[PDB]
Amino acid sequence: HHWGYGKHNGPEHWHKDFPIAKGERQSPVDIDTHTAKYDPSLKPLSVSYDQATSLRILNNGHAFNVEFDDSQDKAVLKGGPLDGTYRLIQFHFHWGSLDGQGSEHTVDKKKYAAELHLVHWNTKYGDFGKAVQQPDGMAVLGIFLKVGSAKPGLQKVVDVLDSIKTKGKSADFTNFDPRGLLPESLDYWTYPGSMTTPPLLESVTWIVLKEPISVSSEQVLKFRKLNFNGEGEPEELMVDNWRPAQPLKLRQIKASFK
Ligand SMILES: [Zn+2]
Repeated sequence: HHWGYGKHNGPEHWHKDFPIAKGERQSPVDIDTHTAKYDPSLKPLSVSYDQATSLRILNNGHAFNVEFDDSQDKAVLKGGPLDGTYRLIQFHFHWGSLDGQGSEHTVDKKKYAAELHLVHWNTKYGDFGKAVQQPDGMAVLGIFLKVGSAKPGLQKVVDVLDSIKTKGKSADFTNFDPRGLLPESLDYWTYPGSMTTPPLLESVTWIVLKEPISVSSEQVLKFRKLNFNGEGEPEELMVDNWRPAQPLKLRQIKASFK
């Protein structure tokens, strides 16, 4: 068919259809905390999600996406490394088959159980399709998940996963508040990178939060019960849907904090 995360269609194969896979600004990366430098000129992040309008949750065969209404400025990210206004369009996760793997970014080679991506696009380009073709078209807010206490703000997501078990299934998901997925601190690392899935476009300002959120073993277990396959197809559990760390290539990772 096309791309995925298995032995036969996974990250080692992506470069054949998407040669930018071997480019100069690919993501994810390892964040070396000893080499990242505090940038005193970086602003605090402004996460403005009060008017966020969620719509729908969709199993797309790679992950699940929670989609938002991005027709107007309702949920936006501004400040930090960003110029202008980036609209929230969707969030999704990457996760592992085991608690010691699943994040895309790593911190001093440490892998987290999962990683949340809140995906935003630059309103100066008018729509998301145009924005993804621009070097400053996207901003993705990345948050690590470790296994611990349950995250109450995640539970409505966990609750609905039974209803979108297989690829192509969707469900109504209105009135979800993405603010409940955030850790306390908005300290972050930032670097220029790419989409971590095909088409791997080099169009993302990455903003990765220093503080992970804690989720429960039961919560991540339910993510692992999803399927990559469509209904009526042989079951393949949706696990290990992460790309490993890519060469930094002399990009610099900046820290918002001392
Ligand atoms: Zn992602």
